Amino acid sequence: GPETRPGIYVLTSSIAHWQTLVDVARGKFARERCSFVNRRITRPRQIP
Amino acid sequence: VDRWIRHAAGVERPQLLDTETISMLTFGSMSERNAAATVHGQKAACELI
Amino acid sequence: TRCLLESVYTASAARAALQWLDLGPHLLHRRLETLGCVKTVSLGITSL
Amino acid sequence: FAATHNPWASQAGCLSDVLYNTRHRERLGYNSKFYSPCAQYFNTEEIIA
Amino acid sequence: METHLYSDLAFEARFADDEQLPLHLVLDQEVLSNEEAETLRYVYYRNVDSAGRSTGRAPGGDEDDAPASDDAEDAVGGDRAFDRERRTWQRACFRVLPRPLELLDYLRQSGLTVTLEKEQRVRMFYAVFTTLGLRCPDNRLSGAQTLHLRLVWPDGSYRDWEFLARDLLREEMEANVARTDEWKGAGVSRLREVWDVQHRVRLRVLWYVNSFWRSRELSYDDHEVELYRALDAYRARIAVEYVLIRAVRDEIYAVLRRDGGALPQRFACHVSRNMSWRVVWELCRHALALWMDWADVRSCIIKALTPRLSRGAAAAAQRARRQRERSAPKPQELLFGPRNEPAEQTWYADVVRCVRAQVDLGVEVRAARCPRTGLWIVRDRRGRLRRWLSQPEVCVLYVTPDLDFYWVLPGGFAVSSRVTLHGLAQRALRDRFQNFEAVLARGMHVEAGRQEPETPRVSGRRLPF
Amino acid sequence: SLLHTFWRLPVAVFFEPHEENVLRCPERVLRRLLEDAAVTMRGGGWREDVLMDRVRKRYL
Amino acid sequence: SLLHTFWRLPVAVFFEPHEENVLRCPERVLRRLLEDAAV
Repeated sequence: GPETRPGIYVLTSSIAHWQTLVDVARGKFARERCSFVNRRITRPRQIP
Repeated sequence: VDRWIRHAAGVERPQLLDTETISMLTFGSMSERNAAATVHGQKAACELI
Repeated sequence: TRCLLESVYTASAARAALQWLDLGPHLLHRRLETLGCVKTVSLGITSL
Repeated sequence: FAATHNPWASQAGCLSDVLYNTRHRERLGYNSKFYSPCAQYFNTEEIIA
Repeated sequence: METHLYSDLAFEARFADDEQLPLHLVLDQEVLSNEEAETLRYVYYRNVDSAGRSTGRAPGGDEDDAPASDDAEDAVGGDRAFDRERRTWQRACFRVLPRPLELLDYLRQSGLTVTLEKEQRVRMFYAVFTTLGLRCPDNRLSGAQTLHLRLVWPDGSYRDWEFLARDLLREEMEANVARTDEWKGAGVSRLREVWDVQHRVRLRVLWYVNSFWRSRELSYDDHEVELYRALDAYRARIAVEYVLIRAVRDEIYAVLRRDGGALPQRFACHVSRNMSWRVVWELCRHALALWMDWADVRSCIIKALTPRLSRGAAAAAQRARRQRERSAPKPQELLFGPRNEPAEQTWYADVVRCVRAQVDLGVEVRAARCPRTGLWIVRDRRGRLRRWLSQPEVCVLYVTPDLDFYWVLPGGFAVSSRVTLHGLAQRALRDRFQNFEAVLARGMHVEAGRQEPETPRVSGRRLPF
Repeated sequence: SLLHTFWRLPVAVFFEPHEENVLRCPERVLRRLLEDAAVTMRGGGWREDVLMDRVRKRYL
Repeated sequence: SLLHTFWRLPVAVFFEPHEENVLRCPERVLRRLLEDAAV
C-alpha cells in the first residue's frame, strides 16, 4: 500500500524457452502479482 | 526579505533547482561560469569573522 | 546482511545512487540497463 | 601563550568550525568542486588523524 | 535465630533518628512457595499511618492529590514519584532456612529457651526469618497504623501483603556481660499467628522478652474513627485498579453509544457472507458482562501500565515523541550524515470465552501490522499465529504500550477507544504496582546491561555450605 | 475412468479484510436491549463491597 | 443486522491453516450455541 521498495533476484534455471520461464515465474510470484492487482484496485486513476 | 537580500547582494536565486540537481550538487559540480575577460588572473579569496 | 554492507559503502556517489532509486517503480525499471561483468581493476582515484 | 586569539573561530562547534570544516560542511550542502582555502586549516579530524 | 539478634541490636542503635519498634516475624508454607522462598532476594516494608498514607513523603499532606489526567509524556507525575516511592520503601534483614523444622524444637536445639503456656505443634516445611518495624511517632502507637510488606523475587516480580496493628498486638499489648548471652538465656516469651487485612495469609510473630522496646514504656490506643480512616485508606488502595476497570467499561459503552455500533474492522481475520451476527452480538454482551464479573488486578491493562510507571518509559516517550515529531527529510542528512530507522508491538490481552465461562487474564501477545493491508495481525510470543479470532464462542480485549484500545469480537472487528485514568489520583496508582528496579546483591554484575549468571539459590536440596 | 473421488481444494467463498468493511449494528432493537443493561449496571455491584464487607464483618 | 463489506464479489481461498480460520461453525452449531447461551 504505502511502500514500493523492490526485491532483486538471480535465477539459475535450466529452462530455455521464455514463455516456459514466465510460466514458472507466474507460478512462483503469485504474491507479487496479487499485490499488483491489489494496488490496481485500491488506488484507481493511477498508473502502475 | 529573501528576494530583497538577493537583490541587494547582487547574486541571483538558484532558479528553481530541481529534485535531482539538489543531490547532484551534493555530489559536486561546477556552477559559477567564467566572467567576461580576465586581464589579471583566476580570482580567489575567502572570509573569516 | 543489509546492515552489514550498509556500513561499508560510506561515500558520496553510492548514497547518491541509493537516493537516485527514490522515484517511481515503472521508471525504476527503465533506469537500470545491464552493462556486463568486470575482470580487472587498477585501484586509483579513477580506477579503470 | 594566550588562550585563543579568535574565540569565534576556534571551538568545536563555533561559527567557522561549522562553516568551513568539511565534516560539518557536509551537513549543509556544498559544491564539492569549489575551493575555500579555510579547508586545509579547519579539517581537524584530518589533522588529528 | 541469628538475624533476630542483629536486627534487635540495630533497632536499639537507630532509635534516635527513626523511631520504630523491632517486630520480628517468621513465615511458613502458608504464604510463599518453596520454589518462591528458595530464591527470595530481599524483603521490604513501609508502614502506613492513620491520617498520612506513607512515611517517606511530606508529613502533613503531599503533592500526590493531583490526577495524571491521561497525559502522554509524563506518565504518572513524571519520575520524581519514582524516586519518592523508592525512598519510602525500606530494606529489612533476611534469612531462609530451607529445610523441614519444628519451631519450638529448633529454638530449643539452638541457644534459646521457649517458655510457652502450652507446647502446641507447628509443623512447617521451611522458615524465613525477617524483622520489620512498626513506627511509633511519639511514645503513643496507633491501632490503625498498618504495616505493608513486600516479597521481591529476582526477576522483578513481587507479591504484596499488609496488615493492621490490632491483630499484631491483640494479646501482647493487652498483656502488659554481653547482650547476646542474656538474650540467648532468657529468650522468647511466646508465639502467635497474625493475619493480613483480607484474611488470606497466616504468618507468625515472635515476641522476645529481652526486647528493649519493653523498656521504652510505649503507650497505645485503638480508636474507632482512626480505624475508619484506615478502612477508607484501604478502600482507596483496593479500589484503584477496579475503578480503572469501570473506566474501561463505561469507555466501551460510551464509544458504542457515540458512533452507534457501526464499527470498522481493525484485525486481520476473514469473514463470510452467510453467517448471522445477532448471535455474536449477544455473545459480545454476555462476554462483556462476564468480563465485568471476573475483573481482577492481574489483567491486561494493569500489566500494560506497569512498565509505564518507571523512568525508562518517560525517556522512551520523550525520544519517541521527538522522533515522531520530525520534519520531512532533507538530502543533506541523507547523503553524508547518520541515517535514521518500532519493529513489532508488545501488547497484552484478555481472552474471554462465553460458552465455557472461563476468562484467561494474563496473556502476552506480539501484534503486527500486515504488509498487504492496513490491518492488525496478532502473533504469539513464540512465533505461532493466534487462532482465537476464528472461534465464534470467544472474545478478546487488547491494549497497546501507547495505551490505546481494542475490544475484538469474532471476525476481527474491534471497538476502538482509549483508556481513561482522569478520575484517579496519583498516590494509589504509584504505591499499588510501581515497577521496582533491583538493587545490587550476590550474583549480579556491577554495570548494567550484562549477561547474568545463575542465581545464588540458597538451596534446600543441595548441601548449602 | 468411472466415478472416482480425488482431493479437490475446498472451495469456499470468503472475504479478504479491508479498511472500510463495516459490521453494521441493529440500533433500534439491540442498542435498546443494551440500554436497560447499561442503566442497570451503573448503580450498585461495583465489586468493591464484597471483600470490604467481609473484612468489616470479621471486625464487627 | 447483516454487515457491509467493501469487496462485493467473494473470494476463493487456499484455506491455509497457517492463516486464521474463518468462523467455521454451521447453522446447526449456531442454533445449538443459541440454546446453550439461553440455557
